[PDB]
Amino acid sequence: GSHMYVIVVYDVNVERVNRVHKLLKTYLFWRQNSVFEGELSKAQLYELEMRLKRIVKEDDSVLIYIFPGKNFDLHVVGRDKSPVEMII
Amino acid sequence: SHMYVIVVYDVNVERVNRVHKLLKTYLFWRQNSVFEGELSKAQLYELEMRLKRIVKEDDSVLIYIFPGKNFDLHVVGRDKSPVEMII
Repeated sequence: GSHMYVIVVYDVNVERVNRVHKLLKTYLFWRQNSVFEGELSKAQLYELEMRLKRIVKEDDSVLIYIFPGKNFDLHVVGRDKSPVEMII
Repeated sequence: SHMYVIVVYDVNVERVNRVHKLLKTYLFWRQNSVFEGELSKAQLYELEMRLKRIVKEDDSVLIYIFPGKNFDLHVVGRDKSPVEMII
């Protein structure tokens, strides 16, 4: 299967925040506050988008950035909630 | 020497206007708290330094640095950026 990398930023109303967050945790890695990322197949990306589309209503927003692969660096300014691992 | 960046901020309302105004000088506001655009490394280092002197107290700015603009964006829900006529 052809594979992509995605970065998802959502902006949804507070009544819907738990349904969007639980749905995104099934497919993707929780980075921080409202940002999810990870590898997805194309059937899985279309399934996530369809299930997101049935949740979002009424000026809710989900940004899905679709990449051919994981060729990036991430730098965090401020609080990094992601735990630090020991690399020898 | 040149990169594409995607910036997502999570800042308290006391400092939010200062983070938004600074990111608007360097980058394009996509929508809600996401900025993106091209930057040189001198500009990315300067933006990050000025961001570091603003954030306090569990404020967070995610800066994703890419070698170029090789991606698509799909939006679910409200698209704030207007759609243009391409003929």
